[PDB]
Amino acid sequence: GVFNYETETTSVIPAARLFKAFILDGDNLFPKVAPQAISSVENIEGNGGPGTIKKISFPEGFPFKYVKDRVDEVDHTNFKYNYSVIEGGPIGDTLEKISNEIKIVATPDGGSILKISNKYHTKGDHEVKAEQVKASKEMGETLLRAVESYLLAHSDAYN
Repeated sequence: GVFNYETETTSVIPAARLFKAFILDGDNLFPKVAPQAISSVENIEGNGGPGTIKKISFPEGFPFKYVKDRVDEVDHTNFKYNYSVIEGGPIGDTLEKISNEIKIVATPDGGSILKISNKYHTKGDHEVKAEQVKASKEMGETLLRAVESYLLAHSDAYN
């Protein structure tokens, strides 16, 4: 029916600060920290709440130029942020709909832990290969990896 993948990551940066930048600055921080993944991100409708649509652009040399993204619901109190896409380059009506969920948690034992889950939906005639998911998993870590470097970049600032 549907494939469900879950990944776990840890970051010394606090979830409160990473949540605001990851959410409020997730559109700019995304490309700013990793411009090689998305050339630019635009918000079609919504202001970060549920039912918000955001357009994602991609640099030349990729499979699709841009992809449509939709947000399911974001909980500021639970620092939980999930989003799904209905229209994508390699995705049609439902050949490979992707729905990922993001959760941020703060912990004085090892900083804040991020939890990202990936879900693949296929009409049925087409199936998804596990290897294809592995490649997407690495990209997901590259997104949070560039964000962590952004927080450490402040140290390079004079003050």
